[PDB]
Amino acid sequence: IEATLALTVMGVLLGCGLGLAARKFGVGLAEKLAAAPMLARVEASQCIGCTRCYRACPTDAIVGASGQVHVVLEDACTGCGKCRDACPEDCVLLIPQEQTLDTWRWDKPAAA
Amino acid sequence: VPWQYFTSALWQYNVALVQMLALCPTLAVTTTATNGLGMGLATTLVLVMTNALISSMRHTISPEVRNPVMIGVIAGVVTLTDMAMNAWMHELYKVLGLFIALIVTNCAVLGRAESFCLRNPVIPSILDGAGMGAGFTAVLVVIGGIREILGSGTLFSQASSLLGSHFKWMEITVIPDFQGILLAILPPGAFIVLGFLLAAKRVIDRKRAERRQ
Amino acid sequence: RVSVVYADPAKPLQLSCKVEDGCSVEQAIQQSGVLRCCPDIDLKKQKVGVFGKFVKLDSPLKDGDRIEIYQ
Amino acid sequence: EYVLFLLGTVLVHNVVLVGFLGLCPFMGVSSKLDPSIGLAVATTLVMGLGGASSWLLEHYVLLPLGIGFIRILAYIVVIAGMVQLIEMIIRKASPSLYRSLGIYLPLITTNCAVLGVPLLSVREGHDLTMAVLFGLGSGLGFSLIMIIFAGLRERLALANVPAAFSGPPIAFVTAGLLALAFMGFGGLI
Amino acid sequence: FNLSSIRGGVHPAAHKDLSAALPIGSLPLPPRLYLPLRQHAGAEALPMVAVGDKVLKGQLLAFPPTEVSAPVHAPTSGRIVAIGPVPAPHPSGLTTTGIVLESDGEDRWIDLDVSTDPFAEDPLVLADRVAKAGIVGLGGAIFPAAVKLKQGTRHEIKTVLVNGSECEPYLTCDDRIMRERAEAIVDGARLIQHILRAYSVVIAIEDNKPEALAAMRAAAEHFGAIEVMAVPALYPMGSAKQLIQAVTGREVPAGGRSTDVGVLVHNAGTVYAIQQALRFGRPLISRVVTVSGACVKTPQNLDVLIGTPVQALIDACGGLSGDPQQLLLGGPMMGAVLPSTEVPVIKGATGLLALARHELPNKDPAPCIRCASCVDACPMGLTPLDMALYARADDYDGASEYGLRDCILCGCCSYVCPSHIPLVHYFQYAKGQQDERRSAARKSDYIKRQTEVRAARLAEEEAAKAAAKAAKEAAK
Amino acid sequence: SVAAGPFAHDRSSVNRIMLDVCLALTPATLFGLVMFGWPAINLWLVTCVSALAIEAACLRLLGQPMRRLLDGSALLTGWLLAISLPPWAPWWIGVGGSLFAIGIGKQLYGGIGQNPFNPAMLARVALLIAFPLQMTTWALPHPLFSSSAPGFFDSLAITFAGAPLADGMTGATALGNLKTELTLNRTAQEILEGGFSTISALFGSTPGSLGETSELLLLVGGVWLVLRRIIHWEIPVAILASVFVMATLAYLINPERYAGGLYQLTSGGLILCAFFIATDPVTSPISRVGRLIFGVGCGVLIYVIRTWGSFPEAAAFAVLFMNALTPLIDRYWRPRAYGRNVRGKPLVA
Amino acid sequence: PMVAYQGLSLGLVCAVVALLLLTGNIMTHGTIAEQQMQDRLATLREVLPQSLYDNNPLADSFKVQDAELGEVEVLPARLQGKLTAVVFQGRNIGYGGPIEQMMSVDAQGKILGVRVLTHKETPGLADKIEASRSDWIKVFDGLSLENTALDKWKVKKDGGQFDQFAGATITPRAVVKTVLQGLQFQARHAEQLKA
Ligand SMILES: CCCCCCCCCCCCCCCCCCCC(=O)O[C@H](COC(=O)CCCCCCCCCCCCCC)COP(=O)(O)OCCN
Ligand SMILES: CCCCCCCCCCCCO[C@@H]1O[C@H](CO)[C@@H](O[C@H]2O[C@H](CO)[C@@H](O)[C@H](O)[C@H]2O)[C@H](O)[C@H]1O
Ligand SMILES: CCCCCCCCCCCCO[C@@H]1O[C@H](CO)[C@@H](O[C@H]2O[C@H](CO)[C@@H](O)[C@H](O)[C@H]2O)[C@H](O)[C@H]1O
Ligand SMILES: CCCCCCCCCCCCO[C@@H]1O[C@H](CO)[C@@H](O[C@H]2O[C@H](CO)[C@@H](O)[C@H](O)[C@H]2O)[C@H](O)[C@H]1O
Ligand SMILES: CCCCCCCCCCCCO[C@@H]1O[C@H](CO)[C@@H](O[C@H]2O[C@H](CO)[C@@H](O)[C@H](O)[C@H]2O)[C@H](O)[C@H]1O
Ligand SMILES: CCCCCCCCCCCCO[C@@H]1O[C@H](CO)[C@@H](O[C@H]2O[C@H](CO)[C@@H](O)[C@H](O)[C@H]2O)[C@H](O)[C@H]1O
Ligand SMILES: CCCCCCCCCCCCO[C@@H]1O[C@H](CO)[C@@H](O[C@H]2O[C@H](CO)[C@@H](O)[C@H](O)[C@H]2O)[C@H](O)[C@H]1O
Ligand SMILES: CCCCCCCCCCCCO[C@@H]1O[C@H](CO)[C@@H](O[C@H]2O[C@H](CO)[C@@H](O)[C@H](O)[C@H]2O)[C@H](O)[C@H]1O
Ligand SMILES: CCCCCCCCCCCCO[C@@H]1O[C@H](CO)[C@@H](O[C@H]2O[C@H](CO)[C@@H](O)[C@H](O)[C@H]2O)[C@H](O)[C@H]1O
Ligand SMILES: Cc1cc2nc3c(=O)[nH]c(=O)nc-3n(C[C@H](O)[C@H](O)[C@H](O)COP(=O)(O)O)c2cc1C
Ligand SMILES: Cc1cc2nc3c(=O)[nH]c(=O)nc-3n(C[C@H](O)[C@H](O)[C@H](O)CO)c2cc1C
Ligand code: SF4
Ligand code: SF4
Ligand code: SF4
Ligand code: SF4
Ligand code: FES
Repeated sequence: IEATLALTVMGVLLGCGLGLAARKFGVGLAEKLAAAPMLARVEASQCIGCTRCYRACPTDAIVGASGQVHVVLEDACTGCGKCRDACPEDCVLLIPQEQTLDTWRWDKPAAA
Repeated sequence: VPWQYFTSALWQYNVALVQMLALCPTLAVTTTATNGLGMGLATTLVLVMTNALISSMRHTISPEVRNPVMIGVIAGVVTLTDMAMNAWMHELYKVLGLFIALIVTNCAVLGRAESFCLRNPVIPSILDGAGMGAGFTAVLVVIGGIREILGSGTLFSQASSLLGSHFKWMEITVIPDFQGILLAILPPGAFIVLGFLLAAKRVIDRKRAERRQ
Repeated sequence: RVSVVYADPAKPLQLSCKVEDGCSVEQAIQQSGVLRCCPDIDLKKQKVGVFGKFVKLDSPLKDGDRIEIYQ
Repeated sequence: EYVLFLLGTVLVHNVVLVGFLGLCPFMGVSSKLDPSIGLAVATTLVMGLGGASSWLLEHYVLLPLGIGFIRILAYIVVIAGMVQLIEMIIRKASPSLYRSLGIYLPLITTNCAVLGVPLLSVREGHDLTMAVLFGLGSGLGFSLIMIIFAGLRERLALANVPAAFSGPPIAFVTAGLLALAFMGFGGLI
Repeated sequence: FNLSSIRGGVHPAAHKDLSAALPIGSLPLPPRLYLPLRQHAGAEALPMVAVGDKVLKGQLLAFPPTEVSAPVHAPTSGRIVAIGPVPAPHPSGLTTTGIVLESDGEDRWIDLDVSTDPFAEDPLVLADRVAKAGIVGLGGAIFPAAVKLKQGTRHEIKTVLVNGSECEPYLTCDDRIMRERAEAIVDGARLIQHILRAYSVVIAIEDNKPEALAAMRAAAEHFGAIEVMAVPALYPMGSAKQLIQAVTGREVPAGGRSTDVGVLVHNAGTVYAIQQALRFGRPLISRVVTVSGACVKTPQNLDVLIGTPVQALIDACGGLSGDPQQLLLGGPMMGAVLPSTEVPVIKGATGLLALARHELPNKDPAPCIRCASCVDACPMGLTPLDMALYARADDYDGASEYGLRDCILCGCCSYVCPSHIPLVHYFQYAKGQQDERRSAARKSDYIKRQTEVRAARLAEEEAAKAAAKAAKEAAK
Repeated sequence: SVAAGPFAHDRSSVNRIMLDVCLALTPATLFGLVMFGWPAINLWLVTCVSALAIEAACLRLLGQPMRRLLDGSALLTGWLLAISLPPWAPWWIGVGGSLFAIGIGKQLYGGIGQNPFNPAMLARVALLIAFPLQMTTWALPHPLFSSSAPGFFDSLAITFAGAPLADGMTGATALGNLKTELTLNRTAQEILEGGFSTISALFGSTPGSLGETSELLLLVGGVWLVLRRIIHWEIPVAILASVFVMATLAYLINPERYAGGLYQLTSGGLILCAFFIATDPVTSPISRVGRLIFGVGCGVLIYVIRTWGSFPEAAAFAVLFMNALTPLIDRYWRPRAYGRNVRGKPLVA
Repeated sequence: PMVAYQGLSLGLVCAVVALLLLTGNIMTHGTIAEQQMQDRLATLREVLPQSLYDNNPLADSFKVQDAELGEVEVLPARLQGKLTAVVFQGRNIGYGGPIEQMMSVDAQGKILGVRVLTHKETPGLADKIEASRSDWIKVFDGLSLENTALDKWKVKKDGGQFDQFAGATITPRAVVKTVLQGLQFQARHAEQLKA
C-alpha cells in the first residue's frame, strides 16, 4: 500500500536528517533556564611577641615582630580565625564590628 | 508502594493546578460539567495507554530523536481515540471538537511521557498516568461545575444525551428559576475562575500546613 | 611612595608618603610627619623595622616598603 | 483583501483570548519582557513555517493518496523535525543568534497553536498563500498579546498585590480582564 | 547675558522676613569648644597638639594627611583638654574624634603670615595659600576649596560664578553677608578670577533679595567684567547644576564636573573666606549662621566661631519661647534633626531652625496614585515614583537605571506629593545600601590584592633564601 | 528612629483631588437627575452607597486601614459608574456594577494605585456583556415635577421590584438610530436631517446615559479641572481632535454614508470619557508624549469602533485597550534626564 | 546511536502506527457516515412530520437556479409519486452576520415549520429565534402568500403583524425577510416545487 510506504519514507528521511545534523553540528525546567562580619582584637597582656599570629595570617592584618611589641591588627581582617589557635596564650579576641559614624546608613521607611 | 504515585498525583502535583500545564482544555471545554468530565476521561485513557506503550518501549528510544518517536506513539493513539469517539460518542465529539484532537500537544501528556515513563517500569507509569488523569478530571469537573452553576444554575446538564442515559442521575438543578450570569460561560469567565481556584488552593494549603504544625 | 606605621596599641596609625628614590628611613619618617602627630616618639630609642625586620635609620628603602615604629 | 484578513486574525480572532491555544508557555514565560519578545519572534517564525509545511504535506501527499485521517500525526511529526533543525542549525552557525531564538525554540515544539492553526486552516480550505497568512497572523496576535501581558505582569510584580493572589492567580485574573477588553473588536472584521 | 529657564522646581514659603532685618550679631566667648577633626569631605585631619598644650587663636591644631583634606585651626586661645570623642552634628547622634578647647578668654591672635600685593603671584602660590587656611566651601557640600581651584586651573575657565542665590526657606545668612560685606566678596571674586585665568565673574542673586542686589551693584560698578544677575526665586536654583543652566544655558554632563562647561561655582561665603585668607592670612575660624523659627524669641544671624555648642546660639537669641517640635541644622528642605543642644557648630552648619508644630506639615502616607506631580517638579528630569518603587522592593540596580545615580536629594519630590510618601527617605536609604555594597566590594578587592602581594613576596624571599643556602652547602 | 526630610509640604492630599473631581461632576449630575426624574436619583444613590459599602468590606477583609475609605476614590468610582448607566435601570444593575468594579477591578489588585485597568469602565463593559437587555433600554427625558414623570412611589416600583415602564417612555438615541437606519438602506443625510438637531443634542435634551447627555456642563467641569491642574490637557485635546479630524475626513470623502464632526462630538459619552474617565491618573502614562499617544489611540479606537464596529459607542473598550497598552508606553517614553541625551548616554561638551 | 538505527526506529513507528490507523479507519468510517446521516435526518425531522413523506428526503435532492437566491437545495417529500412538501434553506444578513435557517413549505404554500440553523446574534437579547427558548419561531405555521398579502410580512416596527424582540428588531426583520423570500421563491418556481 502506498500510504504506509509514503509515511515510512518520511519517517526514515526525517530521522536520518536529524541524526546527520546531531552528528555534525521537561517544559517546567526549560522555562527556568530561559527565565555578620567580625574583626580581631589583641589585648595588652596576652601577647608576648611570639610572632605566631603574623606567621599564620594570609592577610597583612597583624603588624609587628620581635618580643613584647604588642602586635595589633588592621582593617584588613576578615575573621577567618587563622590567628586564634596560633597564639599559645590565646590573645586573639575576635569580636563583631562596632557601629561608627562612617558606617551609618538610613533605615527603610516602615510601611504605607 | 505503587499506590503512592496515584495518591500523590491528585493534589501534591496537580497537572493543571501545580505544574501549570494543560491550560488550553482546562479553559476551553469547561462551560459545562459534562464537557469537563468527558474531556478528563478521554485524557486519562490516552495518558494510561501512552504511558504503558512508552514504558514497554522504554529501552528502544534513541536520545536525540526521542520527541518525534514518542510524539508519534502519542499521536496515533490520539487519532484512534478521535476515530473512536467520532463513531460511537458523536454527541460528545461534536461538543469537544478540536480539543479531542489537540491531546498530542497537551503539555501534561508529553511531560508525563518524558519525565516519568522513560525511567520507571510499566506498572508505576500506568499508576502515574491514572493519577494525573484523575487529578485533571477533578480540576475540570470543579471548574466546569462552578462555571455552569454561575451561568445557568443547573449542574451536570444534558448528561443523558452526552454520557449516556445511565448517567441521568447526575442531572441536578441548583438555584431554580435562575437565568444566570452570561459572563461566566464566556472566555472572560474562565480565567477569573481559574485564578480564584488557584488562590483558594494556596489559602487551603497554608491553613492545612498551619493545622499540621 | 611608602607607608609609615605606628603600632601603638591605644591608637594604631598608618600614613602614606611619597619619598625620593634612594632615600633613608630617617628622612622618610621626617617627611611623613609622624613626629608632629606623636611627640613621644624617640627615633634613637624605639625600634624601627621594615615588614617585621629591625632596620637601620640610614638603610635605603625601595618603593612599596612599610616602615614601622614600635617598642 | 489581505490586510483585513491579517487584522481580523490578530485582533478579532486572537488565538489566545478567544482561541485558547498556546496558553502554557504564554502563562509561563510572560513574567519577564525579554523572554516574551524572544518567544514571540520564535513562535511567529515557527507558526509560519509550520503552516506552509502542513499545507504542502496535506495538498501534495495526504489528499492525493486518500489518507486524510492520518493528517494530525504527520503534521506534528513534520513540525517537530523542523523545529529541531531550526534549533541545531542555529546552535553553531550563529552562536550569538542562539540567545533570542534558539533558547526559546524547544518551548514551542508542541505548543497546541502550531498544531491548532493548521487544523483550523484545513477546515476552511485555505490555499497556500491564505494558509501562510493565517499562520503569520496567528503568530502576530500571539506575540502582541504576550508582549502586552508581559508588560502588565512586570508592572504588577512591583505592586502591593495581596499575598493570597500574588503571582499566577493575579495573572489569570488580569488575562480574563484583558480578554474582556479585547471583546470590543467583535464584528469589526 | 540672558537667563534661561530650568526645568522643574517648587515655591516654598520663604519665611525670610522675620530674621533678615537685624544686622549680624556677635557671641560672647563660650567656656569650651568642641572641634571635630572631620568637618570636611575626604580624609580626616590628624592632631598635632597634646593634652594641656597652650594654643593661640589661629594655631593649626590638625593637619591634612592627604591632598583632599583641610586643616583645623583653633578658634580662640586656650588650653587643650581632650583629643577624644565629641558629639557630632549628625541625625544619628554618634560621637566622632575631636578636640576640646577650653577658652582662656584673652582671645589673642597668632603671628599670622600675611601676604604682600596678592595680585602679583602665580596662581599655584595663591592656591596653596588657600590650602593652608582651611577654606572648605561653606555651601553645604563642604568640599575643600583648594582642590577645586587647583582642578579649575588645569582646564580653561570662561566664567567664575558666585553662588549668592540663597534658596532654602528660613535661611538669610547669605543675604546679610552680601548686604554688609559686598566689597570683600567682590575683592575675593577678583582674586579668584586672577587665580583661574578667566573672562568674567557672573555673581548671581535671587530676585527676592533687593537689598543684597543693590549693595552688590553699588560695590561692583567700577571693576568692569564683574556682573550682577538676578535669577528667579525658585527653590532648586542655588544648586550648581541648575544655576549653571540658568546662567550659561549649558548642562553639566552626567558624571562630570562643572569645569567641563568652563564654569566654576563658589558660595558667597566661601568667596569672602578666600578673600580674608589671601589678603590678611586669617584662617577659617568663624562663619555666619541663621537662628530662626517660631520657637525662637528673636531670629537673627550670628557670627559664630567653629565648635560653639548649639545651646549658646539658642541662648544668645533670647531663648526658646515655647516647645520646639523640631530642631534642624539647615533649611527645612535639606536639614537634619539635631540630637541635642550640646552639639557643636561645624564649618558646614548653615542654620539652627527651631520649628514649632504649626510650621511642620502633618503627613499620613498613602499608596501612590500615579499623579506624576513628581516628574513635573524634579529639577533633574527623573521619574521619582519609579525610583521609589524599585527602592522599596530592594532593587537598587533597577532604581539606578531610573535616575538614582543623578539624584541630588533636593526634596522637590516630597513637597508636591498628594499621598505623602517619604520619597527622599527611600532615595537616601537606597543610596546608603549601594554605598555599603560598594565599600564591601572595595575592601574585598583591597584585601585580595594585599594577600596576593604578601604571598608572592614571601614565596620569592623563601625561594631566594633556599637557593642561597643550597649554593652555600655546595661549596662546603 | 530618626526623621528624614524634607520638613515642608504644599498641603496637597488625595481627598482634595477626589472631592474636586466630584465637585466638577456635580453640575452635569444634577442636570441628569432633574431631567430623568426619581429613578435616576434612586439608581445614583444605590450605586454610590453600594460602592462605599463594598469598599469598606474589602478594606476590612484585607486588613487595610479604614481611613482609606475617606479619600473618596470609591465614591468617585461609584459616581462615574452611576452617571454612565441608563437612567431607569434596576437596582441590581447598579449593585452588581459596583461589586464588579470595587472588588475585582480595584480591591483585588491591592487597592488604590495598584490596579491596571479602569474600574468603572470595567464594570460598565461587564454589565453590557452580561446584561445586554437592561443596558440598552433608554428612557426619554421626563423632567422632575413636570406632570408626566412618574411620582415617588411609582419611581420606587420602577427602580426596585420590576414594574414595567409602560409604553411611550422608551426611545432610541442618536448613534444606534443612525446605524439602524443605515441598515435600512437610508443614506446618512436623510437620517440626520429629520432625526437629529445639534442644538438639542449639545445642550443635553436627548435620551442617553444619566450624565452623558449634556456635553456642555461636562465641558465646563473639564475646563475647571484643567485650570486647577488636576488633569493634563493632552488626553482631552488629543481624543477630541482625533475624533473630529477622522470624522471630518470621512464626511468629506463619502457624505452619504458617514456622519462627522458636530454629530460625533455631541453624541455618546465622548466628552465625559475624554475629560473625567480617560484621565485616570493610575491607568494613564506619566509622560507628555505618552499622554498624547494615549489620547490619539483612544480617539482612533473610539471612532473606528463607532463607525465600522458592532457597538454604537466604544469609549469603555478604547479606554480599557489603552490601559492595557499603558505600561509599554511608560517604559518606552521616559523623560530625558539632566546632562544626558534621549538614549541615556552622558552629554559630550 | 547509529544513523541507521534512528531512521529505522522512526520508520518502524510510523509504519506500525499507520497500519493501526488504517485498520481503525476501515473499521469505523461506515459508522461515522451513518452517524452523520442520522444527524442530518434528525435535523430535517424537526420541521417535517413523518406522515407527510414516504420516500427518503435526502435522496432526491433537487438543485434549482433562480434569479435572486442563486442555487438552492430543495429536498422534496413525495408520498406516492406526488409532491407534498419541500425543504430548503435561506440565508440573510442579520446583526452579527448571516443567519441561515431551514424552511419546509407544503405543496399548497402553507409553512409547516421554520427553524434557525446558524446565527451569531447577541445572547440574551436576540436568542429567541431558537425554538428551544421561545415559541416565536413557531409563528409561521399556517401562513402562506394567500391569507397574508405583501403587507403583513414585516415586523410591527415596519407595519406588519410579526412580533419583535424587546430591544432587538434587526434579527426579526432578517428572519421575516428570509421567510417571505422563500415563499416568493416557491411561488415563482411552479410544478417541480409547487405541484
Ligand atoms: C450563589 C452564590 C454566588 C456568589 C458569587 C460571588 C461573586 C463575587 C465576584 C467577585 C467580587 C469580590 C471579589 C473578591 C475581593 C477580594 C479582595 C481581597 C480579599 C482577599 O484576597 O482575601 C484573601 C482570601 O482569598 C481567598 O481565600 C480566596 C477564596 C476564593 C474562593 C473561591 C471562589 C471561586 C469562584 C470565583 C467566582 C468568580 C466570578 C467571576 C464572574 C486573604 O487575604 P490575604 O491572604 O492577602 O490576607 C490579608 C489579611 N491577612
Ligand atoms: C469520553 C468518553 C470516554 C472515552 C472514550 C474513548 C473511546 C470510547 C469508544 C467506545 C465507546 C463506547 O460507548 C458506547 O457507545 C454507545 C453508542 O454505541 C453509547 O450509547 C449511547 O450514547 C449516545 C451518546 O452520544 C446516546 O445519545 C445514545 O442514546 C446511545 O448511542 C454509550 O455511551 C456506550 O455504550
Ligand atoms: C450592599 C448590597 C446589598 C445587596 C442586598 C441583597 C439582598 C436583597 C434581597 C432582595 C430580596 C430577595 O430577592 C429575591 O427576590 C426574588 C423575588 O423578587 C426571589 O428570587 C427568585 O428569583 C431569583 C432569580 O435570581 C432566584 O434566586 C430564584 O429563582 C428565587 O429566589 C427571592 O425572594 C430573592 O432571591
Ligand atoms: C432607606 C431604606 C433603604 C432604601 C433602599 C431600599 C428601598 C426599597 C424600597 C422598598 C421597595 C419598593 O417598594 C415598592 O413600594 C411601592 C409603593 O408602595 C409598590 O408600588 C406598587 O404597589 C402598590 C401596592 O401597595 C400599589 O398600590 C402602587 O400603586 C404600585 O406602584 C411597589 O410594588 C414596591 O416595589
Ligand atoms: C445597597 C443598597 C441595596 C438596595 C437593595 C434594595 C433591594 C430591595 C428589594 C425590594 C424587593 C423587591 O422584591 C419584592 O419582594 C417581594 C416579594 O417577596 C414583593 O414586594 C413586597 O414585599 C416587600 C418585602 O417583602 C416590600 O418591601 C415591598 O414594598 C412589597 O411590594 C415583590 O413582589 C417583589 O418585587
Ligand atoms: C458580570 C458583571 C456583573 C456582576 C453581576 C453580579 C450579579 C448581579 C445580579 C445578577 C442577577 C441576574 O439575575 C437577576 O436576578 C434578579 C434578582 O436580583 C431578578 O430580579 C427580580 O427580583 C428583583 C428583587 O430581588 C426585582 O427587583 C426584579 O424586578 C425581579 O426581576 C432578575 O430578574 C434577574 O435578571
Ligand atoms: C446645576 C446645573 C443645572 C441644573 C438644571 C436643572 C434643570 C434642567 C431642566 C432641563 C431638563 C429637562 O428639560 C427638557 O424637558 C423637555 C420637555 O420639557 C425634554 O423634551 C424635549 O425638549 C426639547 C427642547 O429643546 C425638544 O426639542 C425635544 O423634542 C425633547 O427633548 C428635554 O429633553 C429636556 O431637556
Ligand atoms: C475640536 C478641536 C479640533 C478642531 C479641528 C478643526 C479642523 C478641521 C476644520 C475643518 C472642519 C470642517 O467641518 C465641517 O463643518 C461642517 C459645518 O460647516 C460640519 O457639518 C455639519 O453640517 C452638515 C450640513 O451642513 C451636516 O451634514 C453634518 O452632519 C454637520 O456636522 C462638519 O463637521 C464638517 O463638514
Ligand atoms: C488598531 C487599529 C485597527 C484599525 C482597524 C480598521 C479596520 C477595520 C475597518 C475596516 C473593516 C470594515 O469591516 C466591514 O464592516 C463590517 C461590520 O461593520 C465587518 O463585519 C461584518 O462581517 C462579519 C463577517 O461576515 C460579521 O461580523 C458581520 O456580518 C459584520 O459585522 C465586515 O467584515 C466588513 O464589511
Ligand atoms: C538642593 C540643593 C540646594 C542648594 N542650595 C544651595 C544654596 O542655596 N547656596 C549655595 O551656595 N549652594 C547650594 N547648593 C550646593 C553647593 O553648595 C553649591 O552648588 C556649590 O557647590 C558651592 O560650592 P562651595 O561649597 O565650594 O562654595 C545646593 C545644593 C543642592 C543639592
Ligand atoms: C482625574 C481623575 C479621573 C478618574 N477617573 C476614574 C475613572 O474613570 N474610573 C474610576 O473607577 N476611578 C476614576 N478615578 C478615581 C481613581 O483614579 C481610581 O480610584 C483609581 O483607578 C484607583 O484605582 C479618577 C480620579 C481622578 C483624579
Ligand atoms: S600569636 Fe599571640 S602572643 Fe604571639 S605575637 Fe601574636 S598575639 Fe602576641
Ligand atoms: S582573623 Fe584572619 S585576617 Fe583577621 S587577624 Fe586573624 S588571621 Fe588575620
Ligand atoms: S507625587 Fe506621590 S502619588 Fe503622585 S506620582 Fe509621585 S509618588 Fe505617586
Ligand atoms: S530628590 Fe532627586 S529625584 Fe527628587 S526632585 Fe530632587 S533630584 Fe529629582
Ligand atoms: S500549551 Fe500546554 S496544553 Fe496547550
